[PDB]
Amino acid sequence: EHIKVIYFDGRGRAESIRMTLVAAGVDYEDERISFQDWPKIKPTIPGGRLPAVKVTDDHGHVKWMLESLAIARYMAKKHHMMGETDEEYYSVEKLIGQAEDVEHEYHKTLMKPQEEKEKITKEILNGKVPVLFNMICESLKGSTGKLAVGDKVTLADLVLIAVIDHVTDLDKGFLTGKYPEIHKHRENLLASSPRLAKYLSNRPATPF
Amino acid sequence: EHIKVIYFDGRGRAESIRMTLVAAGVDYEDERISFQDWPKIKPTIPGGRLPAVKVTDDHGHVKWMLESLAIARYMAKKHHMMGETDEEYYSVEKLIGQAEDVEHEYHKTLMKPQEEKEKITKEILNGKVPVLFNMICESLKGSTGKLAVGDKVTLADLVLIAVIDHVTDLDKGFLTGKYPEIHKHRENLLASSPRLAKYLSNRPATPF
Ligand SMILES: N[C@H](CCC(=O)N[C@@H](CS)C(=O)NCC(=O)O)C(=O)O
Ligand SMILES: N[C@H](CCC(=O)N[C@@H](CS)C(=O)NCC(=O)O)C(=O)O
Repeated sequence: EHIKVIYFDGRGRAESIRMTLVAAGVDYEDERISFQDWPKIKPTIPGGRLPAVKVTDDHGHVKWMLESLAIARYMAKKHHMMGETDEEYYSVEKLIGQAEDVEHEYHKTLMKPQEEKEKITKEILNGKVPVLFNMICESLKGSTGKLAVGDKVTLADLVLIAVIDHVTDLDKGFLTGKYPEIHKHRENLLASSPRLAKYLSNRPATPF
Repeated sequence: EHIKVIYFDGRGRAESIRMTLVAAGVDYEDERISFQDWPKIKPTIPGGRLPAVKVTDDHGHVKWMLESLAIARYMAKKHHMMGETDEEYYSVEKLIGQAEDVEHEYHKTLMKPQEEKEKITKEILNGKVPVLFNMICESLKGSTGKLAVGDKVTLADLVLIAVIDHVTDLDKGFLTGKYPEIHKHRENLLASSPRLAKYLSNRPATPF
């Protein structure tokens, strides 16, 4: 396959797909569309929303895939990153759901005036986000190994770090001197996946 | 197992779990907590949020499961309702993600004054919801069989009908004389699963 991941110039909903490919050691083309260009390109993407993944073989030819975490789960399943037992699969999905709930809170701050955004940010960071972080902590403590689920990288690990990055977008100091399990998880992940370590260190800085 | 599904007296986030058990032919206890009682019960549920599923064997004894769609996916996997091939698994997850996006829009109307709720409802039903329904329609048309993914019931079918029910909560007339693929899907599902047909006909009416 030639794999092309098409998204805006940000982490956003595409980051789980990028990280999955990176962790699995799969080469892909990272196609990033400027907001100025999007209205021109939107008519050409099946469904008209991003991310979309265009997969080209050489036999038939083009296949389009939509729906970010459907794509990520499929790729993760192909590469043995959705758990090794049914119980691990549940644990992966549980942490994904918890992480997605944090993402839902973060999403409230997007496209808001630089005044209301500050109000929403304070509300979610002093309200639901700490509650979800406590659940995430409990989920991590429940692991049988050094990563989110056992000792092998799963999609849960990647979803988790992507959402934590959105939290630190809102408040760079949110985890400073706090949440040792979250820090340890990231350290353990980076030690476990040099491909991901390299990718994260070379990743362009984006606002979302 | 004795399985107890614990939720508020509504469909909400528990409905995917209930429907999965029903479709799979698994008996469970449906424990519904009144809002008046919740502050009293909240301290006793691991994580303090619903739904939670309490599973009792007779050997060890109690296991708690959290995170609605993690629970639903695990139960669906155990009962061969997550697709028969990797490509079907992707299709299941794709329709789940699309359906969940409709649910996200619906969620905006909850706990709002009976004036702003009417304003949000109009906005989402004339905006993003029709766009998502078109995607859902395309996903259904893509099926190799009579249901959402092939000819066998999957978790995608159940998530889909649960979210459509939330749409018709907002506007009872939203699908009247429209969206023939959505109607056909429901008819096909009910013909395919007499257990679900019976369950839906006997289900108590709830506001969410
Ligand atoms: N369920 C989603 C939603 C994708 C989505 O909401 N895409 C947005 C950007 S993250 C978009 O393409 N909006 C621009 C537009 O619709 O014109 C997914 O995760 O793939
Ligand atoms: N990711 C969720 C969230 C569960 C959730 O938001 N629960 C709400 C009701 S749907 C709740 O228990 N709120 C009452 C409270 O937190 O005190 C799941 O699907 O299980």
